[PDB]
Amino acid sequence: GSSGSSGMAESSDKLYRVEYAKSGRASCKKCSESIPKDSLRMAIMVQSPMFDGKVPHWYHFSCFWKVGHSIRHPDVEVDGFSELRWDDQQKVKKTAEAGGSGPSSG
Ligand SMILES: [Zn+2]
Repeated sequence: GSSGSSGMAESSDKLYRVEYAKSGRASCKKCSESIPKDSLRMAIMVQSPMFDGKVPHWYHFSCFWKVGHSIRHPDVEVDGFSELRWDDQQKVKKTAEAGGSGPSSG
């Protein structure tokens, strides 16, 4: 029964938000695992039927792509991107273009 503290201002209500995990609590809705701390993870804003509202869905660097969430310009569409370092920025780009980790099985 947390109390909570209001007072959050956001200029860009970006749907996605990528940032280095803060703790190992955030769960994943793709592999049903516990996202590791200090790991590159993404977020998705979806409307929950039970929460009758929008909730931040965290998805592993790959999981996010597994579901099938392609991104053309993750530099503006996806938040944090700009915050991320040069390396990461480029990495995310290479992936986004591919549109998937690689189901290459067998
Ligand atoms: Zn996952």
